[PDB]
Amino acid sequence: MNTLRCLTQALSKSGREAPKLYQKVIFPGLFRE
Amino acid sequence: STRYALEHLKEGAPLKGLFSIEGLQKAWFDRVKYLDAKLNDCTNEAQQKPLETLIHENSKSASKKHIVNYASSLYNLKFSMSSLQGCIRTPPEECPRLGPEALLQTPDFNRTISNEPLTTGNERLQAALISSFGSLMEFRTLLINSNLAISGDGFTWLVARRQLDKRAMRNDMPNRDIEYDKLFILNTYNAGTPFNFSTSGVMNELNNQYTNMEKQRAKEAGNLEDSEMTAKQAKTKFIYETQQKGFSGKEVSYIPLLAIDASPKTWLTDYGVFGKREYLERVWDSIEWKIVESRLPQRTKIQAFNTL
Amino acid sequence: RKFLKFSNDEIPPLPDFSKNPQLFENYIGILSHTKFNFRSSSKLNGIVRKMLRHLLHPTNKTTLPLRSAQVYNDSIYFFSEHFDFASCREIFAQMKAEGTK
Amino acid sequence: LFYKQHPWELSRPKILVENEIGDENYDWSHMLQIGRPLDGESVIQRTMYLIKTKQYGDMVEAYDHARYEFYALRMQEETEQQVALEEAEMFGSLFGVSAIEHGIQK
Amino acid sequence: TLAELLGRSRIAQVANNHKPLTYTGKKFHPTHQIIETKPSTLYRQEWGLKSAIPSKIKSRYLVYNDLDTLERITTFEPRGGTQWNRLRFQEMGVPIVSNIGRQNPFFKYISRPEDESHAKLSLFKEMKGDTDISPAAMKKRLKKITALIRSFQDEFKEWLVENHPDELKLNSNKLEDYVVKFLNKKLETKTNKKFNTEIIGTGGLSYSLPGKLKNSPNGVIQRTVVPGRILNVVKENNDNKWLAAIGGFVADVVFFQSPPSSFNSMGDFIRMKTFLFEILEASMEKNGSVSMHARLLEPQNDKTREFFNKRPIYKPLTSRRARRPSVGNIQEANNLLNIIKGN
Amino acid sequence: QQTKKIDQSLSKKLPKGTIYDPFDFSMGRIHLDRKYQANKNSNRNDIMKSGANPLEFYARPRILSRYVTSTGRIQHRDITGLSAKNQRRLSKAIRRCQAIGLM
Amino acid sequence: SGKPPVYRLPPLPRLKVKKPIIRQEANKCLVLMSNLLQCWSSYGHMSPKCAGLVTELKSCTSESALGKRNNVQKSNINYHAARLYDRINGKPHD
Amino acid sequence: SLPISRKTFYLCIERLLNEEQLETASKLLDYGFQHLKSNFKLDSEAMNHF
Repeated sequence: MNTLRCLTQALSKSGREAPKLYQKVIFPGLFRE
Repeated sequence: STRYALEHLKEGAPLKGLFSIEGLQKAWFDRVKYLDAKLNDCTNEAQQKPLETLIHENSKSASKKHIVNYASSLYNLKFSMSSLQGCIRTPPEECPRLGPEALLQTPDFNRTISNEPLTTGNERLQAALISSFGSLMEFRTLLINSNLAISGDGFTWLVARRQLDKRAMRNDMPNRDIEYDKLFILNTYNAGTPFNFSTSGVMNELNNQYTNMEKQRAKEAGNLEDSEMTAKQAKTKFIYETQQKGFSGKEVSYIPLLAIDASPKTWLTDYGVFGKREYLERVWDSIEWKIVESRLPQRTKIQAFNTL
Repeated sequence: RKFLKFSNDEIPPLPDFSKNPQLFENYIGILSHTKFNFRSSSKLNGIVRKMLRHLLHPTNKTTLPLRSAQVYNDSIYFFSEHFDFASCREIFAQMKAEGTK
Repeated sequence: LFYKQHPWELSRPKILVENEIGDENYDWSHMLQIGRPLDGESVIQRTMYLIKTKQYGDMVEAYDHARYEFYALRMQEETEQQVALEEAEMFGSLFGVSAIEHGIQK
Repeated sequence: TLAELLGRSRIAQVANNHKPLTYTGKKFHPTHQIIETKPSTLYRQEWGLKSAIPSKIKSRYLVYNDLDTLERITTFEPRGGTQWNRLRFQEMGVPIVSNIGRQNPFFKYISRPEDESHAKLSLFKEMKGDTDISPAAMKKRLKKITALIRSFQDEFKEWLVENHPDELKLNSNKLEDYVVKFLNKKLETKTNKKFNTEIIGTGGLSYSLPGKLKNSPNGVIQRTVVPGRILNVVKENNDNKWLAAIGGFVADVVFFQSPPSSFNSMGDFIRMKTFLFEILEASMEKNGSVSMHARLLEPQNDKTREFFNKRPIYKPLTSRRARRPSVGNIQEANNLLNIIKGN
Repeated sequence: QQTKKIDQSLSKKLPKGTIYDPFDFSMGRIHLDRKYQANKNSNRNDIMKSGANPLEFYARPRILSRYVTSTGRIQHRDITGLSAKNQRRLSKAIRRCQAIGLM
Repeated sequence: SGKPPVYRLPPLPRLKVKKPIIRQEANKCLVLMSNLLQCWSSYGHMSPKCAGLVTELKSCTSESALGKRNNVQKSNINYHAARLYDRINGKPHD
Repeated sequence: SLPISRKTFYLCIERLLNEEQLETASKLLDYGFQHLKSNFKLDSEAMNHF
């Protein structure tokens, strides 16, 4: 029951710090020729 | 001179705090008269064509280079002198001449500002300037420093970068033609032209032709290519292209928005030699920002104000 | 990096690597996470395991350093997915042995 | 304080051999003085001129004013350097060696 | 008289310094003042210091700490190349952009009056100036501050009771906010303008404005290409970038979607060869370091179209359409609670 | 080609952002830094030289174990770098801990 | 204890290194002998694969076993110390 | 106050269907489909759960 309180206060004291990620679609058929 | 007159300036009159009667004469009217005389003396039968069109159509040819010389000088002087209107300060004829202490005198661009466009109401221009150079103090200091640094006859320009859209040069596209990306400051010397789209690659093409002809000489003499012949030339070509590789589509061009003259002929008459700084400061105070805000083209709405 | 969920066809042909090696990494990377429904060659008795092991076995004839860490990472991912702790252990061991950090 | 606010100013060489130290006539109303370079000593002397002639109060005000003049002068100098180089290269001056390639050679 | 002259002497202009001449740790900016001599004085072993530098020093530059020492020698080093690093940086001619930090230091502004940002933390920092020893140094500084604030006790009392007795009788946090504001202005009072040692601006590395263009006979320059070297054949572990030596500065180098086969050929000896780099940006860090980003230039002329390759630098965050809605659970949680109820 | 892999013993890994000079690449730099290899990380991170009383740690075998050898002997002051007072208090605390039995 | 203390010697009759150690160069001929014998141990006596190493040792010990001698190297620290001791010892003024 | 994810959503529906609220589960799936367009939702394992 205390897990919710503890994680909420951890969120309060910890910054979000959204990261940067790089992704795009890839298909196996690119190298069939 | 009729084809190159302007409302602000008149014959036998001084400008407000900037030029005397003699100063204005010897700076603008004598120059324009001489330029017109020599330009018409040279082979310019198509005089009815605009100066910009003449420059663009005729270039990249030493045989027809004096035409470009004179036309570019005339256009440069025209644009540089157009923005001037006058200032509050005392006329030079009554203002005392400066001496050697001018050099030791310390500039105040780091602590002061004047003649802001926002006062005249060009918030668009103000936003562009702030986003480009950070602050009006940055902008003013850069302009004055660059123009005072340039020694020989030349000009300093406020250019706007225009990124050519991917096309095969299809004209007549209204409401999307003049779209700029960012504002920059450039220097031109003698007859330099701040457009860059009829200028980029000249030395690269000269080098390509030179290496081709050297290859013909080698083949007809029965010679063999060397390590440098195959590597140094390739590296020079690669660096040339990469340096002049602004964008895939016709690279990037520059739209003029303002120009300031650094030729000694413009300011030595009424400011001596020590007074170049004072002449530049009065020029700054004597800019009518309405002209530049009118000349400022739209921003690149595509993808930028789209933000998608 | 984003990959495909699975395929319903035969293994793609192996391209040449002597002149153009950089496709080996991509090929193995996609294959490791590709699940084939046609030949069912991704299982313990399938051909995918032997196909990759015959290339990872001698480490090429002479061009041993042609490989990188991602190939081992993906191989361990594959063995993990197919529940081979022994296999993953051996890949980690030989990967560390080769000296790559 | 100045040299631990601007460490790279140490990288600008300074000559320590004197020359007629009794033949200096400096009016420190302006930092530019004939016969001496534009160093941190200029900032210091400007600051003490301001304090001595009582145009400012505590020392930090005078030091701030002097450093803000110093920045402008340095800006002018560097812009002049770059513009002169670009002029020479425009008009056909040729350079055998540049700093980067000298470093590459070493 | 004589002391007055000595104050202005050139020897006195060099700031006191005793930092190590031989130093192995990370170096981010110069640590000593370069002292040079003209050829005429070098021929006669005169540098301007107390002692005559020995003859075998054939260089016109040096650095030093002490004029004389108990060992009857001058602690100097026939060195000085940070001048060359600065000149090479000037050649590269990439102005330093003031990322995050606004209001370029070299310029005066009127924005400081707009000072409303958690001033209590800054004041706490300023009080804890003697950060060396917690039980002793910060303790005694805290005691000094405590004596000062005990002295200033009474004025705050009257000022608060006169201004906002409502906050007193409602016992609200506006009281502590007012304490912060009161002590803030008391710190704006005299004996508080203070001297700051923190690295302001480029630190003298370069005095450049962003926005001016470089003009070349082949047209206005669009990209700066300079030589460099590759230090590590493999990118930094856990990172997707390499390190390159460019004009005296180590720069973070990105790759054009493919490391050249020269890397695989040369292995750990890649430092031998020189490559071409394009400087994307140059920025600063609080420690005084200069962080510059570069991109390697491999000539693709007469090469393949780099097909069968992935995209390494590509944002998947091009979803401002998705950003338009809240997506903060503030209303989605309401909808989901309605679902829980059954709708 | 020739041998293609080398260890880290004699190849200087320049940190990012650090300014460098050509001499840094020479074999001399490696000798110089191995000669002047001083552990200033310990100087920064040592609790004892921070100012805290060593005797205050007598119930912290984990902290005290960082100032003893593998066998349990106490390093001399030339190694520990502590002041005379700090060294005496630290040894006093260690020997006590041994007596109580926590260490 | 900001930094390690500095220890001073008393007035000394002379500053002298008794036996100076020199960075002696390794000798490839003995290296060859060692590696050949190690190869024999590793892959059996008279290893066919290391016939090349046998030939290298043959060549390097055809003449005088040690090899060849160009110069014998020893340090000059004793000279430099004798020259600089009085200057650097920091004794009180006489 | 953290955004919903595809894995979080399959988690919650898997938890819900233990109690077998057919109509509520159908409404939840429909709402997840109509909203959260950017999120790569609507995975076949969600159907597999049903």
